[PDB]
Amino acid sequence: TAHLRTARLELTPLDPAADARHLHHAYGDEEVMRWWTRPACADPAETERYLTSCAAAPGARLWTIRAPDGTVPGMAGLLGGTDVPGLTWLLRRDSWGHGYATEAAAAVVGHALEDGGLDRVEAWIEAGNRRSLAVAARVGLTERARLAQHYPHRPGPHEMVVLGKARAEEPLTTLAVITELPVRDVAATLRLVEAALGARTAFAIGDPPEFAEAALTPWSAGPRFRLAAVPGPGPVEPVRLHLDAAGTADSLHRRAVDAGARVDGPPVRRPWGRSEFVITLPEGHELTVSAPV
Amino acid sequence: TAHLRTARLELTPLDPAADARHLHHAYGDEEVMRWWTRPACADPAETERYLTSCAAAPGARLWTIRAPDGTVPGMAGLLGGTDVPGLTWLLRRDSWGHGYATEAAAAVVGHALEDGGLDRVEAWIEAGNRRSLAVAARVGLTERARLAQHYPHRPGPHEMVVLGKARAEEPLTTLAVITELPVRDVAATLRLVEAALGARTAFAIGDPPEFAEAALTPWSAGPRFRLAAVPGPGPVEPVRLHLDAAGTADSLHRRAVDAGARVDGPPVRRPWGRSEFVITLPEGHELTVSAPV
Ligand SMILES: CC(C)(COP(=O)(O)OP(=O)(O)OC[C@H]1O[C@@H](n2cnc3c(N)ncnc32)[C@H](O)[C@@H]1OP(=O)(O)O)[C@@H](O)C(=O)NCCC(=O)NCCS
Repeated sequence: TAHLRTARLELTPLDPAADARHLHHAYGDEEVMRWWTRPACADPAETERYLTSCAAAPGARLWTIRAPDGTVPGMAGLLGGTDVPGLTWLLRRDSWGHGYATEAAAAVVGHALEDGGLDRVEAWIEAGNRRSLAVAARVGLTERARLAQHYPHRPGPHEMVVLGKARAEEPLTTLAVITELPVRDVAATLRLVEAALGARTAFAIGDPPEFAEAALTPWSAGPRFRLAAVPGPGPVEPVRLHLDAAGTADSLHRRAVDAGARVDGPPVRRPWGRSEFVITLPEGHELTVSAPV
Repeated sequence: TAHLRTARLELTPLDPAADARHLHHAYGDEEVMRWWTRPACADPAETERYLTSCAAAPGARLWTIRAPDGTVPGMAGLLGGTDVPGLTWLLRRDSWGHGYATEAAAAVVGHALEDGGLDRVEAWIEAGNRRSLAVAARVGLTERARLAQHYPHRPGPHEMVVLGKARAEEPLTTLAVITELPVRDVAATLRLVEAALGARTAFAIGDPPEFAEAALTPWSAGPRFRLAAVPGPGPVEPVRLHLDAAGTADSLHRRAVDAGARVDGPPVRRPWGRSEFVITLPEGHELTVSAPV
């Protein structure tokens, strides 16, 4: 690995041993760890243990930010084991507002989209993380999507903004996938999902409705699916839909069971870190509802 | 209708006859209209015709912005006849950069979510509309989705961000809908979609892959579907997906047919103003791809 040199910064490959004590001023800070995936580390020891772990991750490429006067404001770099290239940075309070994150982040992205021969980079910032959302924007990242997430050291889940930047954007891209479901009684299915999944009839044609759309959110666009009346008595071949939801599985589960829908049983925490339960329509279709917790 | 008073502005219900002249400094500007739904009006006469029309919209409710120094920097307000409360605004060149739009936008927004007794407001901004997305961000509007659209007075379609603000946020909201497709050879399907639909594989469980996810975009969260391998013979009931895409159907079509996919035929203009064509997987699954044009 090489070193990143910026206007007034010197980004050098992370050295858990050498960098532990310096970077502990960030990792050890509760004010800084406030938005992180885990609680501030108890000691430079723990920070060493942690930093090592982060650096080990397949794909990881982390640098330690070296200020002009030696000082180490913090680190930046690409995350380990992510699929789609993830960014990450962090600074100690004492360096906030110096445009470091922006300068270091800028270096990492720039390097990644060139010498690192990558296609694009992504940054996951929590909804209220004002300071970090600013850096992202300043760096060239633009909101791509959003996702829920739960940090074990936290009371409840939270919002995550997927902000990214590409080498060259894809003119041809897909905006949504509205899968269809052939149901017996459209009007009846609509009422069920309205209740069980808090959906709302985006539109419907026919009297009674022969075809409709169920928006799973109150907005013009977003998660949703259509319905098609089955012209017959012959049982329908089930369709398996997976719904990424926000909130706690319980709250979702509860809503669904309270809705009088057919629930397979309490929510189960799968190995890929997601609690889920399935809702089965009378036609046989299966909808599994997954939440961070 | 009531007036809205802001820190330093006065928003009075729009008056086509009275405001026409003032507002034509915006509506008559090509600089400004590049981002509007229609070409700059030829004259105050036309602007008056236009304004009157927008004002007639069922549910419309727009205000003319009046600065302390008499002037009218532009208009702002709620759009009419849009199932989901829409926001609109525009300023004449000469007033750009004074926090006007944000001041007026915030007013319209604040009002609608209180005295206007609305549940929420939306704003559809073109992805490249920097100046406008900033205003929307400042006012409190957050990205909710994305949709393509084509303006008759333009060459090709474009992307639109649906940014929203709700009076009260919904706890249990679905984030995404990942429909599953049963295929004979997962790894074969993947190769196909990657080329025909510019997809990319997110994950593939097993070797050869028995279960996988195909992301139709390069980002962490977004439109995508999973593939499940079906063991024995027997047929598979087709699953019909609908894919809202960005770009010209032709370009989309071209790519599909070129990728050697099974295409029913060239794109087709539908009544609901959308051009589409269908790709059929060997299993029989049918995926229709529609675009604004
Ligand atoms: C979007 C548009 C209104 C521009 O708004 P703006 O004038 O850029 O945004 P404001 O009106 O909130 O002015 C903000 C700017 O004024 C500055 N400003 C000056 N005095 C200010 C004050 N007292 N308070 C707040 N901001 C002030 C800000 O610093 C900011 O400068 P910055 O651009 O570098 O951020 C204009 O480009 C336009 O009319 N576009 C076409 C119509 C359109 O955008 N439609 C969108 C679809 S709904």
